[PDB]
Amino acid sequence: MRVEPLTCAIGAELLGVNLADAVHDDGLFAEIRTQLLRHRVLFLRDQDITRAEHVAFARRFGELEDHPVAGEHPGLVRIYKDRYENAWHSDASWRVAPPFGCVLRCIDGPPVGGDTMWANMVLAYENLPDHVKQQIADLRARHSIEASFGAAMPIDKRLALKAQYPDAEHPVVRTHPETGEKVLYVNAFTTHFTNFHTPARVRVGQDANPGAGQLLHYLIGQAAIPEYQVRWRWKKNSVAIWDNRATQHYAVMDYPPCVRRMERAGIVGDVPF
Amino acid sequence: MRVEPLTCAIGAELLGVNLADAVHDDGLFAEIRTQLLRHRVLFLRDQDITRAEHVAFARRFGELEDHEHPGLVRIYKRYENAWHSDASWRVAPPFGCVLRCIDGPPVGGDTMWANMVLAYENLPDHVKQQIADLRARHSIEASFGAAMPIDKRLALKAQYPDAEHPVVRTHPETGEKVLYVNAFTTHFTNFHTPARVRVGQDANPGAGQLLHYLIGQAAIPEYQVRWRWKKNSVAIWDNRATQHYAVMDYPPCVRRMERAGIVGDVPF
Ligand SMILES: [Mg+2]
Ligand SMILES: [Mg+2]
Repeated sequence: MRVEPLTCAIGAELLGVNLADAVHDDGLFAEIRTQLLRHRVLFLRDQDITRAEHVAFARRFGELEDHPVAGEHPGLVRIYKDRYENAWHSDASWRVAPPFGCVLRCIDGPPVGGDTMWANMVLAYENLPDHVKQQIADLRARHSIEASFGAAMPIDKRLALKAQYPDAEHPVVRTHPETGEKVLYVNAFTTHFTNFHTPARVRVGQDANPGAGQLLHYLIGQAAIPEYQVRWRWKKNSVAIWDNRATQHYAVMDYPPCVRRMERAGIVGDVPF
Repeated sequence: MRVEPLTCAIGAELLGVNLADAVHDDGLFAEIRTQLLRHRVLFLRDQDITRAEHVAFARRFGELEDHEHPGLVRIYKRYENAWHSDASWRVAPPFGCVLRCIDGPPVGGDTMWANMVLAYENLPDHVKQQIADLRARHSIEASFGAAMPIDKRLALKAQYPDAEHPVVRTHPETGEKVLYVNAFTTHFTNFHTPARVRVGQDANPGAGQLLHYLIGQAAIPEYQVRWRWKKNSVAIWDNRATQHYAVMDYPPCVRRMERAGIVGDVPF
């Protein structure tokens, strides 16, 4: 198969590949998996496939997230159209075990608008300055659904949501479980560091607050650096496969009210360390 | 001609269009001009042209910046990987540019533009009120001059004193308001008024915090387009309404571009 990188940092298009064939061809699937680990996000055009095949392909990466939600083919979630996805985020990092990744297919949509972007948070970590790496090495931070999705709810619904999903603490520097690469693991869901206030970092109060929040802002803003980014334009039956552990994504909301239909299959991830 | 926008905010590809022909077809150039003003930046593939044709097309927008083929500058291969409006540090920054890729690597080196008219219009009302009369300085000393020997930096500053420009710029051909601060902008010159400043921290870091919020608007993906170069691909953009960013994701390699810059006037 042909692998065509979109940028030097992240993303590649797979050509001459029918995702349906990877369900039963173990060699083809192995290569796709190898490419996903190297390029963080893989793109394909003209994937005329069935929902069972979409589900069965994603299942090759691991068990699928099967919370009922708002989407006939278990594992598949329909997304028919919200200003929450237009933010640099790693999917559901507010969970104890955020997902491994996702296989996303565009069913129908407008001819222009609605691009999706990804950022390489392995590169974002690797290029940090030495004194930032030393400073953040043992930091941990909390990721909150309360303060993002719950923020606009009636206070009782917000607090119930929080009880259902307590703010998850994760290492700020995450070790990718399959490659060993270090990942800068704070994003739009991250509210604050939990273990910043130490004698090594804090002489006086203003070192802790706003100091801790200023460092967090610097870290989450690394995803906004174009050097780490790729931007993908959707067409009918286009597919994105991405490694949610190593990336953040941003669904661009440049379009007026319109009908866009996507279908995704999320893959279960493990505890970040 | 076929105009294919790349995003809902900015950028469009022109198809079935040869720029060389636009020198003499007045109707065609009018359309190209109209589309540029509407879409901020225009992209074309497979522009097999000579340097004479490149310059003559660009002169249709106005006189060329002339700091073998006058007006054209060859660029053969870390300041351009920043959100900036070209030469906003000048008293009269350029109108725009016609940029052609000669040859280059198959991956890497994308260029991005941001729509700073949209960046202004979506600001919150209280920010629009606060910045309406602001002016700010754009410095070559503090960017290009910064790493030079101190003597060369000051001489460079002497040639181009830090230019003051309105923070809210009126586009001269569309009447649109443009958020006109970028990476070259150092600080506001007229922020410290009794309406904005009660106590010292309101002015400093207060003024600097507002400037950072403004220049950071260019980093919003909603306002952006990203272009991947091919041989003989061409970009034309309105430098008054946009900022651009040359992505520097590539390892050391050889890339060859040619550009024709168009003189702009005083921002007001
Ligand atoms: Mg998402
Ligand atoms: Mg430039």
